[PDB]
Amino acid sequence: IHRIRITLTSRNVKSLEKVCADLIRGAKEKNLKVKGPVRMPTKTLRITTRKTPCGEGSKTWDRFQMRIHKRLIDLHSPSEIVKQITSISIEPGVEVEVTIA
Amino acid sequence: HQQLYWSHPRKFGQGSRSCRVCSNRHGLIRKYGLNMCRQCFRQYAKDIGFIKLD
Amino acid sequence: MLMPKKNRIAIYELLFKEGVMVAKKDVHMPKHPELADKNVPNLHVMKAMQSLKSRGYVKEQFAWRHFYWYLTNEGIQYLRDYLHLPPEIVPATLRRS
Amino acid sequence: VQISKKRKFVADGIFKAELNEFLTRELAEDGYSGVEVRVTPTRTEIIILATRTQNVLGEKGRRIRELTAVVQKRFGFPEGSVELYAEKVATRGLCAIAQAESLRYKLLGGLAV
Amino acid sequence: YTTPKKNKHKRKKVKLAVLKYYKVDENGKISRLRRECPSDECGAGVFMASHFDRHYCGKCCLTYC
RNA sequence: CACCCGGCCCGGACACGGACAGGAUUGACAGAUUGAUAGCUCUUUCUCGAUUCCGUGGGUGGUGGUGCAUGGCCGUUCUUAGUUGGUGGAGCGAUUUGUCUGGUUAAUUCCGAUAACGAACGAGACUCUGGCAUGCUAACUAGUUACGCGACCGGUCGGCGUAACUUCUUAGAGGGACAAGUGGCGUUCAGCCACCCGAGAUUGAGCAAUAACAGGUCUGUGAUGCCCUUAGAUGUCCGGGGCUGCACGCGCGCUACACUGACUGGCUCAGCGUGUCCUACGCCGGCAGGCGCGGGUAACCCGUUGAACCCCAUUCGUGAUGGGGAUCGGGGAUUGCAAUUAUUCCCCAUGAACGAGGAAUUCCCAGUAAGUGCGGGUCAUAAGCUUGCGUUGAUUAAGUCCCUGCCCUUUGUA
Ligand SMILES: [Zn+2]
Ligand SMILES: [Zn+2]
Repeated sequence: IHRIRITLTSRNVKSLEKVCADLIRGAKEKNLKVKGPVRMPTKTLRITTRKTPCGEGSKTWDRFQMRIHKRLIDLHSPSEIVKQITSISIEPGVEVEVTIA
Repeated sequence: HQQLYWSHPRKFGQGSRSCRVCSNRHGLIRKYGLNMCRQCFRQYAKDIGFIKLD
Repeated sequence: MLMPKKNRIAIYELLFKEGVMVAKKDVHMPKHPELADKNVPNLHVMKAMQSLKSRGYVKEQFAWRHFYWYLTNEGIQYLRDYLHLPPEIVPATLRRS
Repeated sequence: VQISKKRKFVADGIFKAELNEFLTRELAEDGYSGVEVRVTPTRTEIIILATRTQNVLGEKGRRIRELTAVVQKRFGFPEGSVELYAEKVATRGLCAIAQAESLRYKLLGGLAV
Repeated sequence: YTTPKKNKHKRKKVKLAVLKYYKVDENGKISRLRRECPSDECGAGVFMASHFDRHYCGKCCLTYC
């Protein structure tokens, strides 16, 4: 029951905000002590490569960005309740990692 | 024989590495463990998750 | 090519047991990872599957750098006759419905 | 030991891309439109969207559990953690890939362009 | 090319080679003409060679003077 | 790694014939041989067991040829405002009108004319990024304020532990700017210039049509048609050497020619972003580095990223000089199997041209030019390159079609 934390990590913002909000309101209605979403610095993966395969042109470059948005929600609740509240909330395009102490 | 076929060491160097797609060993993107040719990455960038913003 | 019978039967019995085969397209690879302890080079697996394909017993496909092989009804027939098993036994691809 | 979030999200990207490339070269003839992969620590499901599913399943669902045995043998996740599902495409007309594949296989039929 | 031609080594064809290994007498004395290889796996299964000035085993590559 | 010299290997599927357990074939100790401990080959025998080996058909390989056979991306025409059907009108017709006299716009952008009326793509809209919120939701992987305890003189603390919070920090939602308000000018129309209130009254990008280059790439590909070779190979591998070879001519660049500057010491500030290889701390060495023991798969550790120009002292003194550091001699370390034609790195010594560059010619309008460092990509070793990020921070212009080109409209053309 002690200090389970839940790390929600995704590339989409909307889906991550929706699922995390659902976990929070799902926990709040049960009268459980919850520490709110801790938004960490957004990880931006940059790749800059030549457009051309051959290498004859005006030396143009692509700029490929990949965004990683990470949220932490913390609970002071029993593991039995934590298991089912973590079980019910599934979404394609979010990764959830639960840790205790 | 057995001790001269693939005898030369390839722990390091450009010859040791190769593209995961086309097995080419030139203009290779080995950042974030992509391990892929620059031509092949540009083809597979979209469905990997890499997007062009600015 | 010239390879010992042990390697040949090991490749054939794996192919018959599972019903499919995967190779990594590299002639220098020391041992096939699924056939570890048996001491079967990847080269042997590729050429064995090539030899069985050329006749027309196994269907091959090629993705990025991997060979893929599916055992057909002619292959099932050929293997049962070559490996000498009773018709009762069928591959894992032909067990369920 | 576990890999970084950055490498993990990249790895999932390559998994998606390579799986797609394999599925295209396999099920091009049966108008493979697209794939959807949902991952659960219990078992990860792969959902194939194709024009004619009756064909991609095979004789009494034989070919589907060849494709299952392939991805299991190759990628190295444990057996009983994947079930390749084949769902019907809602409308085959509004899929560029399906229409492109159809045009290719009717051109291979020896018809005028 | 400067060299005339490089020819592959062809194995000299010998007829019924295992008859030189044994010398059976009329009453039955089965004497081994070539010496036995004293290594583990070879023991009783491999008859070590007898060259002009040395012994040699083709399997384990064991040599004696 | 294609190229040059020399040497192993089949990784020549499948089929037909011959061979063939009375053994098709495989591998090899020793000595010779070879650059090689390569059974490659020669002498000499051993060793494996229908997996092969010889002939024909037929394959399979290629960084082999052809980009003027091709596909895909990509560059350019072409960064400007261009582009096309339907039905109606005008010509026998190619074709034209719509798509425009005139205003107006960055814009075929709008207003308004109107044999055209309805449309479609491009432009705009759009998406990402900068600039504002003492309002909102939150936070021992971010901080402040207060209080307690401590160290040193009410003060300094990035010395430690609790309580109010979110100003600073991260980042979701939502607000905010629209020529909206005022005054001129504008067929009082589209709109233009100035000014108040404001964080802002033009931020920087990404995406980009129709129609074409005989543009580049077969040396990105298991994208590919023909052709060339295919077992003394253009396959593949192993040893070397070459890609760097220098009487000369061009093209991007870096360091300079000094005193607004070098040198020596002191002081004090970043941002982007990367680490299964990034590194703190302790010890030994002048230094490159050597050992030992820790943290970090990362707002957690490196790290409060104590960066450089710059700032403040010292020495130098117009001298090819303590400017400049090329070229050359010795040593001492780190990669790596291997460093010579010196891979990088450190120390002492050597001390060339160069005194601001002829004809000519490039780039650029504000956080811009330029100076100045730092991170990413290459990366075992690794930046004089490019791709990003901050830092200090200007002069001149708000115009023109003179040069070089571009768009529309008239004409002229052999
Ligand atoms: Zn590639
Ligand atoms: Zn022996």
